[PDB]
Amino acid sequence: MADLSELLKEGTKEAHDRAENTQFVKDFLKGNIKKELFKLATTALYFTYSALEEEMERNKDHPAFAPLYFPMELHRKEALTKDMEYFFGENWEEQVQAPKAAQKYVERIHYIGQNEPELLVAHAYTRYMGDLSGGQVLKKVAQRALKLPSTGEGTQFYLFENVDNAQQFKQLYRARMNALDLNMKTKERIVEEANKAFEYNMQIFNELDQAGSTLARET
Amino acid sequence: RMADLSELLKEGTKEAHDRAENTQFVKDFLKGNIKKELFKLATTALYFTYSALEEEMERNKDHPAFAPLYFPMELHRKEALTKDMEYFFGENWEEQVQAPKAAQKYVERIHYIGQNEPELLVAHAYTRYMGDLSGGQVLKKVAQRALKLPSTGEGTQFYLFENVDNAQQFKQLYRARMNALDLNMKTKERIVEEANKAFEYNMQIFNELDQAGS
Ligand code: HEM
Ligand code: HEM
Repeated sequence: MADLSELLKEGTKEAHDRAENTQFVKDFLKGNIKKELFKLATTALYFTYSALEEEMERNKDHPAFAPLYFPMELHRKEALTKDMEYFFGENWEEQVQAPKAAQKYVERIHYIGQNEPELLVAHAYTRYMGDLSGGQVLKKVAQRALKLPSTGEGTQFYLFENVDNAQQFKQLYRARMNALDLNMKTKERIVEEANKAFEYNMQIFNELDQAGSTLARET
Repeated sequence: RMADLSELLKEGTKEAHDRAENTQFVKDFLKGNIKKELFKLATTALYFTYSALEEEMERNKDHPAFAPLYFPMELHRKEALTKDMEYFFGENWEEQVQAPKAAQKYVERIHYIGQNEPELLVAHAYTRYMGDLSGGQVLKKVAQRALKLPSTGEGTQFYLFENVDNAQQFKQLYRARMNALDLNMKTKERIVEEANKAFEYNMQIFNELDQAGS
């Protein structure tokens, strides 16, 4: 009956609103986030996106994912690697681990990309559609809050230097999702997997929240 | 010999097994960090999962695509699990207990496969029992040490195969029977995919049990 993009928008309303209501997000938007906590979040992002982009690369020619493959426009790994150099140093990859909640999310991404790639759209939609929407605001907030350089270092993740217009690209992306040949069953499963994706993001946030509480006991 | 189902399953589920080996709950279990109540939840998930699995194997016991793999006496865990449930919860353990959300999904899938695609039931037996026969002894000793359980086996009877004299040899018998099934290459590949699903159902139970850990 309805488009996948609408099924997704409507089917993830509840989960999207709970994501806005998380303590970590409220403290972020209002500008009260501290360096070492931003570093854990950036780390969470790096491992998340590394897996996601590895799995999209795997399925770049899969008819159930091919139209959503935008390496040059959307991919965040390169940017996040630059952000990890700035915060952690030169040999960061040798020493940093993926936080537990991020590791769970990563595990799920690898499963989906390797075994049920028709559901990978759910993880791409959840992640990239959000990035394009709020990217400009969060970049400005974090820079001012942490006294970061205006030239961009430390926030490369939030800048899409190959998207000329975010709104127009979102429109493009929705139309590509809707063109995918899918049963009503597979569509329902995709919506269910996006809600799972949000729940993984929730776990990540409240991990950071409780990591911030142990950050406050020390300081 | 790489066309043999047992090879196809081992090569085909390698990535999934690596994931299972390194997941947070499994690592925390092996270190001895899992406590009594969380072990009671873990066992609960096992009970419902194996009830479903052993019901569907009982149903398909005569099906040509599964029959040789029917081992109620050697493999079935339901009776062992029941005794473990009794030991931790007491006599009225049934009314004390409910299946965790992720276990329900696993159970629902087992029933579907057993009722609608019986040719893929081997994928579920493979994933569960072959794992059980490989690590049970270690898991048992870990559980006993962490929870101060008796050496006589109370609470860990799930991990002991009383009617299997040699796990290693029995696994080889099982592999040989899997390879003996009259199956085309298309069905074999569908078995490998379901086996990967099976692993992920376990991943979700592990992931939920870790959440309960907090
Ligand atoms: C930091 C708090 C957040 C705020 C204030 C926020 C705000 C917004 C806004 C204003 C939109 C525009 C709706 C539109 O596209 O017309 C949007 C879209 C979206 N957001 Fe968020 N967001 C937040 C966090 C998140 C998180 C954590 C996720 C999950 C990864 C997420 C996922 C999405 C998705 C998938 C869309 C596109 C929906 C669609 O148009 O189909 N957002 N967000
Ligand atoms: C630290 C955790 C684990 C370790 C160290 C471990 C170890 C092993 C090892 C060494 C084998 C090889 C036995 C052989 O080929 O003779 C094996 C077999 C197997 N394991 Fe695991 N295991 C773990 C967890 C799991 C889990 C969670 C599952 C899924 C529920 C699983 C499923 C299997 C299966 C299906 C086999 C048979 C492979 C085959 O021979 O085809 N294992 N395990």
